[PDB]
Amino acid sequence: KETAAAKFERQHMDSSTSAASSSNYCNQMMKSRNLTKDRCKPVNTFVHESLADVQAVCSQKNVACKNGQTNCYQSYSTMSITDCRETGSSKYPNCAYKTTQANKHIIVACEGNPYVPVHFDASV
Ligand SMILES: Nc1ccn([C@H]2C[C@H](OP(=O)(O)OC[C@H]3O[C@@H](n4cnc5c(N)ncnc54)C[C@@H]3O)[C@@H](CO)O2)c(=O)n1
Repeated sequence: KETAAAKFERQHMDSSTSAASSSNYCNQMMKSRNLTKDRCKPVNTFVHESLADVQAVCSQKNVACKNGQTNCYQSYSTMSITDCRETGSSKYPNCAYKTTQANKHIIVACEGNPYVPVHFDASV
């Protein structure tokens, strides 16, 4: 089945755009990337950087993840991200999100060999 590394690219990477261009970005991306297939995922962040720059975070500042694991890493630099959060009108299968564009450091969890991101922990 889909690997954790591939799932991270499908749910969190958007190298094709530098930022969200309209308030409908989240609604369109959450549906196209199949994140709303089974239910409305409540929160999801998309990163507008090259995949190589995001994979490189696995060799940057080590930090504990929110849940305590120690395989988390914080990017040294800020990155262009789009934060998607479910709105009060969201109702499966018509999942609805608020689009927020920002520049923040990202924290991801890394695993395997090659050592790559497999989970998005937070934006700070
Ligand atoms: N600002 C935010 C806040 C939350 N989120 C998303 C990221 C998460 O999904 P995902 O990246 O698939 O991660 C979940 C998967 O990762 C796995 N996982 C969790 N911690 C891990 C760790 N330390 N090492 C490896 N895998 C881990 C469990 C599961 O399969 C989800 C809940 O944390 O919400 C976000 O996009 N932006």
